[PDB]
Amino acid sequence: IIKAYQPKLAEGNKEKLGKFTAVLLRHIIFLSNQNYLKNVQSFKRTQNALISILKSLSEKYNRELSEECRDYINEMQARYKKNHFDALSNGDLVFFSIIGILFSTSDQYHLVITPALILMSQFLEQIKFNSLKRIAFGAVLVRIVSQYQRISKRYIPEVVYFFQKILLTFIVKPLDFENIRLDSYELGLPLDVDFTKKRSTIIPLHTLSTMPVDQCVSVLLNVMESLDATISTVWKSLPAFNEIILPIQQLLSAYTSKYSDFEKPRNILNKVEKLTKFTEHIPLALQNHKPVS
Amino acid sequence: QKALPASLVPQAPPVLTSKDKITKRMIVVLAMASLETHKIKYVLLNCDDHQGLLKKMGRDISEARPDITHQCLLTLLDSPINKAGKLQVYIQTSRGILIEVNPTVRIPRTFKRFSGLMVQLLHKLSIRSVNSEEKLLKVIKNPITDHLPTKCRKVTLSFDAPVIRVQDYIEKLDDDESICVFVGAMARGKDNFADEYVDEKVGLSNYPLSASVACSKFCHGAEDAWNIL
Amino acid sequence: PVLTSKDKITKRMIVVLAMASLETHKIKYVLLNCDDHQGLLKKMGRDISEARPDITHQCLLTLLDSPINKAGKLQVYIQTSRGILIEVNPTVRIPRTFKRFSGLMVQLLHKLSIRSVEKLLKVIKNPITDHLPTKCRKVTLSFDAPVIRVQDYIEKLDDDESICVFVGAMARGKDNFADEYVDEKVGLSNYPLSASVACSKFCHGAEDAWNIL
Amino acid sequence: ILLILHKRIIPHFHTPTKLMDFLTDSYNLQSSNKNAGVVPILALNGLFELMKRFNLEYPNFYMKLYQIINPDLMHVKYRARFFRLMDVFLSSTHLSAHLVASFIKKLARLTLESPPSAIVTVIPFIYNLIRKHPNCMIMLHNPAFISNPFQTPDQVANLKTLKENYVDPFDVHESDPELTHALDSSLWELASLMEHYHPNVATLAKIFAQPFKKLSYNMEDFLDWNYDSLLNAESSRKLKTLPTLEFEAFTNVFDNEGNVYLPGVAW
Amino acid sequence: RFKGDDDIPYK
RNA sequence: UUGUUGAUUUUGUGGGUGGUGGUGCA
Repeated sequence: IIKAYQPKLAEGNKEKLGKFTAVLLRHIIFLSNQNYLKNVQSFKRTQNALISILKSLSEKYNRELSEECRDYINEMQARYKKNHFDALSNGDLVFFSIIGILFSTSDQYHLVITPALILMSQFLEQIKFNSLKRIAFGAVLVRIVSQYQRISKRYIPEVVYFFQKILLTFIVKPLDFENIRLDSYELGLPLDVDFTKKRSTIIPLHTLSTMPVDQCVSVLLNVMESLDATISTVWKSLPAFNEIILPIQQLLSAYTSKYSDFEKPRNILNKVEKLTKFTEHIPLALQNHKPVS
Repeated sequence: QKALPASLVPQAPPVLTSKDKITKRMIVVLAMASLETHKIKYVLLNCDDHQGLLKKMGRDISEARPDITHQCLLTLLDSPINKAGKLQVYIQTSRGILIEVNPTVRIPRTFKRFSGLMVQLLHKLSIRSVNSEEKLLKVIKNPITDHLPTKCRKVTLSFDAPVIRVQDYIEKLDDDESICVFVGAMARGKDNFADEYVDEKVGLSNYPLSASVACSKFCHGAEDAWNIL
Repeated sequence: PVLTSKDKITKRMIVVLAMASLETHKIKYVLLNCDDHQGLLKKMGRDISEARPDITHQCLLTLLDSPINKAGKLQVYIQTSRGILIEVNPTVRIPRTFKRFSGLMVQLLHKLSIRSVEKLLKVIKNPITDHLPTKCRKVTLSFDAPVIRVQDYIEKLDDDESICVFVGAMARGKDNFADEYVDEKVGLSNYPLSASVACSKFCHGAEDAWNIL
Repeated sequence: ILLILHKRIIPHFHTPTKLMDFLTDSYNLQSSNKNAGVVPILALNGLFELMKRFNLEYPNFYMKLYQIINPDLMHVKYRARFFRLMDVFLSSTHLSAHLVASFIKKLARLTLESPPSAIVTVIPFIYNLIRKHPNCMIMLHNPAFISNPFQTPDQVANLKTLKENYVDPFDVHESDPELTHALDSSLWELASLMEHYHPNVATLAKIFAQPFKKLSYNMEDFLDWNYDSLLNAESSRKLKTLPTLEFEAFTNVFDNEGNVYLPGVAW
Repeated sequence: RFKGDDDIPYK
C-alpha cells in the first residue's frame, strides 16, 4: 500500500499515507485484541514488523499518528465511563506501550504521553482491582507508567495507592491497616503456599483475557519487583522517602511475619532500611528567598 | 529550633538620603573631581578630546580627566553594598561644586554619555528620573559636614599613611557611627584636599592604588565586615 | 618574575575575559563600538547591544591595576567573541581613555601583536587549555550557582594548583561560554555582579587569601 | 435525618439542645461498617449548629475532629460540605499553634497517598492555614538548619552534629493534635509533591518554595476537580502540534513468553 | 528590570 | 513553460554547497 501510493506518484499521497499511520496503529491494536495463543511466536514476528513500519510512518506522519492516538484516548475514556474494566482489554495495554515506543515519554508536557499517564493513573485508582485478572491488568499498568518516567522519575501517587491495596489484598484484614481501602477480601493467599519454588514473574497477556494459586503468586512477585524498582529509582530521591515507605514497610513486615520463607519483602525491607540510613532527613528549608536590591 | 518571623519576604531596604543621619552607612567622597564645561554647545572638558581649549583656559590639562571619576563611580555604584542600600556617594568637584549621588541612580557605562549627564547636571543643577519621581543627581550646598551623619568617622586614602586592613578597622569601629572615605580622583597631587575635614588619614596598600581600585577595595572590606555578601 | 604562559609550575590567578566583543571595521580599521558605530552595525544587522568592548577595557583596567597584578601573581587572557584569543603580559599598562584603548586593539588585531622598545599584547592560538598551567582549577562566574566566599574558597584549594576564573564581559547571554573547559561554576556574590565588579571582588579574595598586600 | 437536621428539624424544636446526646452519639459513632463511617461527618453540621446557637461545648472537639480526618474523607462525596465547616472551625482566633500544625501535617501526610484532585484541594488549604497562623510557618522552613555562608566553622560543626541527631517527632498514631508534636516536624510531603507527575499539580506544589506574597486563595476555585476534568481538559486542547518522537528504538515492545521496552509483560 | 552590566537606553 | 516560444520550465516528493570570494606566500 505504501509503495503503490508514495508521495511522488501523485498529489495527496502524503495526506493519504498519514491516515495510514493512523489506520496501521488501529490494525496493530486490533491484532493484539485478537487471540494469538496458538501462534504466539508468529504473532511476535508479525507484530514487531508492523510496529517497525509504524515507526517509519510516524517519523514522517507524526501529526496524523498523534490525532489517531488521542482519538483512541478519547474513545477508551468514553468506553471506561459506561463499561469500567470491561472496556479495558489487552490492546489498551498495547496502545499505552506503543505510545511509549514512538513518543517522547520524558517531557513535562506532551500531547499523547500526558493524557495516557492521566488516563492510566485513573485506572490505577478508580479500577476495583478485585480479581486476579484485574490485579494482573494493574500490574502491567504499573510497569508501563514506570517506563514512562524511566528518565524523568516523577512521582505518581496512584502507584503508591495501587501497591498498598494489592499488597493488603493478598494478606487478607490483618486488623492493623484500616487506612487502606480494599475491594475484595477473598483473594488472600493461602498459608500453605511454598514461597521457595522458582516462579516466573512474567504475566502473559493472552491469559489475562481468559482469566490458580501459582498465578496469584506470580502476579504478586511482579508487583513486588515493580515496587522494589520504584523504591530504587523514584522514591529515594523524593525528600519524604521515609514517610512514603512507612505504610509499605509495615505491609512488607506483615509479609515476612506471615511467610518467613518468602524472601522478597526481606530483601526490599533490607534495601529500605539501607536507604533510610543514608538518607539525611532534614527540617526542610524552602522559604529561603534571594535578597532584593 | 526557632519559629520563623511574621513576614520572611525580602523587602528593598530604604534608600539612604542626606536627611537621614541615624542609619549606619559607608560614605565615599570622590574629592578633587575634574568636571568642567565650556561652550564650543556645552561639552565636558576632556583631557584628550580637548587640548587647545584648556590651554586657552590656562589650566594644566593633566588634571582635566573626568574618566577617573566615571570609573570610580561605576565601580562604586555597581558594588553589592549599593545593592544592599548601605552607601552614599558624594562628589566634590575641583572648582568647589558638591554633588549628591542618590544610590538609586545609574550612570551610563559609556564615557561619552556620562559626559552628557555631567553637562546636563552642572547647568540644570539637578537630574530627574525617567519616571519623574526622584532627583537622582543634585548639587548641594557646601560644607560637606552638614550632609554627613551626626556621628561619623572621617578618613582619607593616603599612600604615605600606615597600611591598614580595611576589614579589621570596620569591625572595631562602632556600629551606630558611620564611616566616610575621601578618595582623590586626581591623576596626581598632594593628599591634603580633605585635611581640614578629616581627623586621620590611612593607607590601604603598600603599593600605589588606582582610585577605582581603592574604592572597590574599600567597599569589599565593608561588605565582608558587615556580611553584605 | 613576570609570569608567562610558558611557565606552568608557579601559583597564579588566571582570569579569562570570555566572549569579548572586540572587532575591527574599515569604511580605515577602527574598533566597533555600540555608540560610535550604530548605523554601520545596523547595516551589518547585528544588534548594538552586543557591540560593547569597553567592558573588556574596564575589566582589564581593574584587573591590571589590582595589587595582585602588581605582585606578579596574575595573568590575563581574553577570548574574543569572534574566536580570537589574546594573551596579556602582566607588565603591560593599557591606556585608560577608551579611545586610545580602541586604537591599541586595532593595532593588536591587525599586526597580531604589540611590541614596544617581550610582546606586550600577543594573539595566541586556541584552545586556552594548552596555555593554562598543567595543574589548575577552573571556575566560571554564574549568578544561579551557589554563593561561595572567595577567601574561603582559595584557602581550601591546594597550593601547587592554580586557579582560573572565566568572566563574561558580554552584555547579555547564557553563562555557558566556558562550560566545555570548566569543571564547576560558583557564585561570588548574592546579588548580580558586573564583570568588572566580580573581577574586583575575586582578586580581593586572592589578595587576602595569599597575603599579597 | 442528619442531612436535614440542621435545616428542617433543629429550627422547629422548642429545646433543640436535647439533640446534643443524639448528635454526640452520631458524632462519636465508630463502626466496622464502611458505609456507617460517614455518619460523623454529616452529624458535625447539626452539632455545630447547636453549639453556635446555645454556646455549647462538645468535650474534646478538636481532638475528635483531628481523628475524623482520614483517607476516606478525601474520597467521599461530602468532602465539600466538610471543608466548608473546616473553614469555619479553623477561622477561630484561639486555636493553638500545635493544634493547626497537626492538621497541616496530617493533611500533608494524607496528600501523599491522595489523588491529584485531592492534592489540588489540599495545597491551597495548607497555604491558607499557614498564612492564618504564621507561627506554623516554621513547618515549611526551619531556619536553624540553614547553612549560611557567613556562619563560622564552629557553627558549621554544631550544625553537623545537630544535623546528625535530628529525628522527626511527629506522631501519626497520637489522636491529640496538641500532643502530636507536629509543630516540631516539617512538611516533606509537599516537597515530594513538588515532583508530582502532573505539571500543574507540581506548580501548585512549587508555590511553597516561592514567597507567600498572596494573602489567601479562593477555596471554591480548587474544590471541584477530578480525573475526568483533567482527561476532559486534554480531550479539548485548543492547540495541536507535532509530537516529539523517541530516537531510541526497541526491538520488541513486550517481553517474550533483543531490546524489550516492557520486561515482565509476556507477549 | 535592568541588571548587571546594562547601559541605559539610547534614543 | 517562455518576451510569440517549445520541453528551457511547471506541480509534488527528497536534496548539497559560503564561493565571478578577497588577501599574503612559493
